[PDB]
Amino acid sequence: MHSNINTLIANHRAGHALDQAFYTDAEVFQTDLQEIFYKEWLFAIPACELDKPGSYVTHQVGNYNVIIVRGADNVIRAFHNACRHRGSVICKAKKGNNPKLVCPYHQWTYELDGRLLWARDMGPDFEPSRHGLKTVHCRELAGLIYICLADEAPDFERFAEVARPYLEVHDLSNAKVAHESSIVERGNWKLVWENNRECYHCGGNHPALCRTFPDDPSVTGIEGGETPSNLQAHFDRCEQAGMPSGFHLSGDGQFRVARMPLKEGAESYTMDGKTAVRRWLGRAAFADAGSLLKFHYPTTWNHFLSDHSIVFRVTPISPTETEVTTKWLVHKDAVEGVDYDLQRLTEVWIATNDEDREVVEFNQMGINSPAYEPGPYSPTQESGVLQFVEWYLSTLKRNSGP
Amino acid sequence: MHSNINTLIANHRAGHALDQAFYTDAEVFQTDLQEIFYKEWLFAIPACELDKPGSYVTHQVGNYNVIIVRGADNVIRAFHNACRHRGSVICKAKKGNNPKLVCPYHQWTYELDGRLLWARDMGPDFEPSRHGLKTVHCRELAGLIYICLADEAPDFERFAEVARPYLEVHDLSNAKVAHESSIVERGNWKLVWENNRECYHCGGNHPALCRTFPDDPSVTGIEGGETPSNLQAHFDRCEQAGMPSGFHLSGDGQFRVARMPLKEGAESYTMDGKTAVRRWLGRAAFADAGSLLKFHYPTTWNHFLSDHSIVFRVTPISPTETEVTTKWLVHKDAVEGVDYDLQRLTEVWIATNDEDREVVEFNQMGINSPAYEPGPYSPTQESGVLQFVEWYLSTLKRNSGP
Amino acid sequence: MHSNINTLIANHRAGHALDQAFYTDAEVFQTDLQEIFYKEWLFAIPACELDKPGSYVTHQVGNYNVIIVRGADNVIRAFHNACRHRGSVICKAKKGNNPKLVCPYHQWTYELDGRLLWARDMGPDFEPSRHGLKTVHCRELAGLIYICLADEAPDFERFAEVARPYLEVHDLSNAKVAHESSIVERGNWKLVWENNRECYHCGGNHPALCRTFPDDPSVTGIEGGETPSNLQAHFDRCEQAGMPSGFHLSGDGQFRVARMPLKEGAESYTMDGKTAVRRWLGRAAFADAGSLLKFHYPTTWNHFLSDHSIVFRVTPISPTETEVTTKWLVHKDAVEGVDYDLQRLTEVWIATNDEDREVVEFNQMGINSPAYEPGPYSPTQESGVLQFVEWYLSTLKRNSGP
Ligand code: FES
Ligand code: FES
Ligand code: FES
Ligand SMILES: [Cl-]
Ligand SMILES: [Cl-]
Ligand SMILES: [Cl-]
Ligand code: NI
Ligand code: NI
Ligand code: NI
Ligand code: NI
Ligand code: NI
Ligand code: NI
Repeated sequence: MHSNINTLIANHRAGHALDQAFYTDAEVFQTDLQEIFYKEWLFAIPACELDKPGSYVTHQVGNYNVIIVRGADNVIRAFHNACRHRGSVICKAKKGNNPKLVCPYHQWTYELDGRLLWARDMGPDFEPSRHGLKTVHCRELAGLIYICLADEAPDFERFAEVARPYLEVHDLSNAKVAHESSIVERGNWKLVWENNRECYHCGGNHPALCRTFPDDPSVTGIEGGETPSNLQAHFDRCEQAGMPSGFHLSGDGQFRVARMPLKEGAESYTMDGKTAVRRWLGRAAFADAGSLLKFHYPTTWNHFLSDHSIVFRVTPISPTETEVTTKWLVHKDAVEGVDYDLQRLTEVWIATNDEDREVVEFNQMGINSPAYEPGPYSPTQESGVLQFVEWYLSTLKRNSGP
Repeated sequence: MHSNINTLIANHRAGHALDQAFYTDAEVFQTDLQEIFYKEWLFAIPACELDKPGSYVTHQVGNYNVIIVRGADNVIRAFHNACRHRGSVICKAKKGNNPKLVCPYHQWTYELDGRLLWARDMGPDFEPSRHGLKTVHCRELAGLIYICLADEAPDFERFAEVARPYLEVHDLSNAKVAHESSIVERGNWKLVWENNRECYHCGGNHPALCRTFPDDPSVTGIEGGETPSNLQAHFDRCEQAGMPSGFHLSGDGQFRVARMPLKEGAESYTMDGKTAVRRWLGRAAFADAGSLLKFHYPTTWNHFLSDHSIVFRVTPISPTETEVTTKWLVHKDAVEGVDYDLQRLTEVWIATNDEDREVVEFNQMGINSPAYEPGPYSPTQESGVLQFVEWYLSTLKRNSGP
Repeated sequence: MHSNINTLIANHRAGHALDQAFYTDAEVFQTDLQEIFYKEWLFAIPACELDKPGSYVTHQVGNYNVIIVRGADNVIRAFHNACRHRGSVICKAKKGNNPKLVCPYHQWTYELDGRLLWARDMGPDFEPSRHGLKTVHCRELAGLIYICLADEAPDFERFAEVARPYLEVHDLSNAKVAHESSIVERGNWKLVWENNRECYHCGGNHPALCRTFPDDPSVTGIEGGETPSNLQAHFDRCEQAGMPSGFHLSGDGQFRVARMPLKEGAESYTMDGKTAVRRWLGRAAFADAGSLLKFHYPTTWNHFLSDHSIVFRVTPISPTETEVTTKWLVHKDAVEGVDYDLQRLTEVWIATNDEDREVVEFNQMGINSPAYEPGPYSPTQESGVLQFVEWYLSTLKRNSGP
């Protein structure tokens, strides 16, 4: 199926959803890994997860597995989780703390910067300098760790310069992960995004979220117009109080920040609309700060509120499988059972994620039929989906080309 | 493996079973879907399952999923279970009742004839007339629903004209499904058929069925001879009493009807040989009416008795997986616990199906070996298998050709 | 991936581990089956498992399944487990006893030499002489059964002549299987071997085994040197007492025998180092006889002790899956609960196998990464791994070539 990616891209019907092969074909999926996930910057973890020198996590991206580890100098570095002897995984656990990286097979021992310090009985010609752990590009942006698997990484600095002032409001280096949830959705990674970038399905599918989150297309979507005055008043209210808020969509479509108002009265994504956490994460001047929306394709969407923040990570597994990992961030000194209640903090987005998963899964299932033919996106209700698809096709064409 | 279907077909050894690739190869399986299951008429359901206007079922055939739904005008129609917006499955459940077909993703709402009645905020250029549900051919034959996935369906009327008078004896529009059983057999769909079209394995494998069902090859098989006089006397007894019974095999081999006698004394497929249901389904003049045998390749075999009927449906899943769905039909006013007992009604064919599944599964497992070489079919004991294989190869060659 | 096996082999970096494709690629795995497992001699079972005329086992090798059966004349024969009618498996069970081989589908009945004795109603032209069970080459070597799936088997006699005198010490025709364990390791079959042919990982991974088994590289490995004097003294002690012991590695690298000393004091692979069984299997002159090490690629490694013996069998399942079957052999008259205790006899190698499985599985997982690059084998600690890889590449090149 599809001949080649060039022909598939050239056949796309403007304003419509993607040809079936984009969502089902095994070769297109490998192209998506090679041209997108193995070339672009990827959101990995909040930095607060690496709490001490020697702290690490491991992270699977396609066929890669990456160790992300905080050094004795407190700098976070990334490496391929693959011993230079016979290839074994070095860190078997998803998280831990170790003063060295020690391969469990034959004990080759690496410094937390990747250098091989000891390898037993390798004989007179062995060169430890040629057998250090292979490196992965790693950046820290206002308390969030990004990685890149390519030999040569694209620019990070345009993104960082735009996003840093919005993100600094939330003091994320002093957060902790109050809760993590990882779900596997039986849909193509692109269907997860298309679903995330519209609220056309909200009225019919999200009771708990719709108590606080407007299904206004100017909030979620990408509109060409002058800013609606309710949005602008919120931007000005927040900026007068020292919280960067104005809408910014990058020129190439990869990322967007905007601090959008919630529904009348609402402070946070909770059943009652009130803040979940009594000790707030960051410097929000008032409880009804709305939500700082941030996306950065292909891996992350996020909501940063007055009291807590929620960071999301998308990792493709197969043409019809995608992991979504959600983390709720609260102030590091906020105590469960005193300053917040775990169920109250998490229930809205746990329910919302499952609802999104359901619609994505039945969308994929219908797309599997040879009868599927892509229809048109709603110009007003799915402007964000059109924008995502344009980012994807344009990026695929550029990264594939010369 | 096999180069192409033309070469595989051209290499078939007359009178022998099929080359391994026919039963194992992934490309041959896709050819079977494309040339047979996606082109021919397929038995779906008894009409009695759609009990009211708005009633529907869904049905998977290969990668297709079909909604079969009874309209407000009582006409049963079929559609692809795929929304014209972004492709979602519309009906998630295997069965239900709805006055409209409403997509659960963004609520596009279709009439029970497939027309798009409402789609929210699709903008000034949207044409609802171009976004109706895609249709599937659908026919009702004496209370049985058949479908066809091809753009242009083959003739149905020769089949219907032959079969209708035999089928009308059983008054199937006034039946109900007393019981349904669906099993996945770990064999190629062709092995399920080859097994169904012989009773060479009966003596060794079916104790409960052999109490009532003769393993005479003139009953199950396809013999060139003049009709054995015990069979002819039954045909005449039944026809004198107004029940069409005489043997008919279609010219192209696709279908066969004949009302065959059961063993001495037996009325029905029960452990004691007596009718299972006190209130009979249809107009049988006497209890020992034998069984109306009907096959129609590639999807259905059936047994219609004096008291009840059993209809079977074969749907391929993978090269080594096949679903067999069995439904026991009784008169709609027959009450479980009064007019019949569920265990008594169903036990013989539940056991027989499991026995068939076992032999099919160990046949497939042996065929998987590179040592497998097709042997000869018994000319007398497997005349029906030879006939099935000839239908399959001839149909594959015709549908593939110009 | 890899273009073809010739190019992959030609690109191997001397002294290093194999390119990723050798351990992951589906086509290379099929080449390994076709060129190695379907051409060479394979260890199947100890003969003592077939205790009586009519006794059989079945054995899966890739897509083949083999019946190994003891005849009424006490000769063990092998056949393809595939009926000559429609291909069914004949023997569904892993083991049993039958005076004839009777197909369960339609009862074709074969003699224990494979000849078709009866097939019902096959008509006047049927030739039973042309429908006997297809044969598999089968040899018995001092109580151990080997098979070969090729039309023409390679020489067995050089192997047999070398190994017989070492093996006869252990009187294996008078053993019984005290215990069997089969585990599926989530690694390529070559990783199982590479792991087996070194003790570089021993210090870090095998507490129970290291109580008795030296991690000396001259014991496990393949060294060019003059024999270390502790090894030679053991060879001479054992040979003076009539037990063949001296090191022999075949010219082509396929097999090796040597009776190696265990650690100070140790008699057997037990937690306390003492013999597990009071009634010894074979003629060992003293309890501290060391272990007769035997490998024969691609299927078997073994340890034969004074008191009991352990025989191991490697069967590939998929590119990343390998079955390891371990059998503990004791004297046929040794009684569990009197002459030995099952836990004491088996615990060391059950634990050791699981430990090996763990390291093999995490080695495979790391190798799956596109970042994997083969490193160098330890010249002194992994001489046996270098030797195995050389046997594999040389055999693959010879069997593939003209
Ligand atoms: S594979 Fe890591 S030390 Fe050997
Ligand atoms: S996919 Fe059906 S309404 Fe959107
Ligand atoms: S398949 Fe063995 S007797 Fe028919
Ligand atoms: Cl969102
Ligand atoms: Cl039948
Ligand atoms: Cl060993
Ligand atoms: Ni949603
Ligand atoms: Ni259109
Ligand atoms: Ni049967
Ligand atoms: Ni023949
Ligand atoms: Ni080991
Ligand atoms: Ni090197």
